[PDB]
Amino acid sequence: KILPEQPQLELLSTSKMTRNSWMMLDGTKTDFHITVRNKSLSCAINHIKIIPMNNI
Amino acid sequence: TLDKYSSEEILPSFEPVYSWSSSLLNMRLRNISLKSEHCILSSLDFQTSKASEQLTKKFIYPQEHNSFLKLNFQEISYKLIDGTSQIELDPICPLKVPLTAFSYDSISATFKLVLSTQPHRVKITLAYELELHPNLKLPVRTSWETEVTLTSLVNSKLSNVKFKFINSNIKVIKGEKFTMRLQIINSSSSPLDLVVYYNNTINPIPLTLENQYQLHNKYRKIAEGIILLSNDYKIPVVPPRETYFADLRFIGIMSGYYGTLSGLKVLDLNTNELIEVGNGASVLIQ
Repeated sequence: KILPEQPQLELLSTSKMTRNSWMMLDGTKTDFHITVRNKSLSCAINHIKIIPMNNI
Repeated sequence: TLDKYSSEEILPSFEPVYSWSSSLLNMRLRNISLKSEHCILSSLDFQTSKASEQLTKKFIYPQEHNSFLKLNFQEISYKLIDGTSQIELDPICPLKVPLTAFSYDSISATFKLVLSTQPHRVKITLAYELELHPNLKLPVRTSWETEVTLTSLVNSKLSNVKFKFINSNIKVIKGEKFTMRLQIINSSSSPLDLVVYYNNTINPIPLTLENQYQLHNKYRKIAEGIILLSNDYKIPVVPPRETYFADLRFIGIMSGYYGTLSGLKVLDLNTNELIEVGNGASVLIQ
């Protein structure tokens, strides 16, 4: 079976991070930016879904 | 077949049926990496070669004392290719694509693309034409493919800890106290008691007089330029597989550019390490 061409994401870097590590003061709320690119050259995506799921 | 062929041949007469016995736009890529912003800068540069120089006074305008070409470009295309796919890539600053060019000219287009072990494949296309005589033009579509081929994060020797300033580049007016958040990553085996301190003492010099005084001026500016308002700080604990922020506070007194500031060095009180953690700072005080 043969499927069409698919894209890929690369995870360039997060703004205020060092290899995905951070400290939180247990009550303060922060934010930062996640940067990705579709490295494929032929066709683009049309559906993104983000579902965070922590250790707990 | 043989039967179908020999069954309609013409037998010889008078015999039994059967018997038993017996190039003027030389171009180059000099791409270069930039680990600071995590990109690679590919810059093509094409110029009129010496072939055009020697061809000017042969057929183009032999009788004129000094002639020149009229190379007009209609397309300078830089394309990223992988297999059958291809996509155009735009330059950093604008490039007027209907550009003219004469003899002894050189043009560069700089292209920024993102950077391990996956070399890129690029194509350059130059569609142009030399205008000889008022309205006679000869088109050219030369093109060729090739491959894009060719500090702030400070690590600790004889250990696995890691150091990084959250804002390694800061600018502020002289005399105003500023703050730097030094992140520590520890994952080796156990916690530490590393202590950070800035020494405002002129390092003794070891060279001609010019180099000697240059070195002394550098060391003096390092010593008595910046002061750390939390000297001999005790970073409390850095438990294993965890991170911590050392909130350092400074204030500048001598205007200058303290790129990769020395003096700020952190001492580990487990093996007497003297790692130069301060190399990941680019303070600029006016």
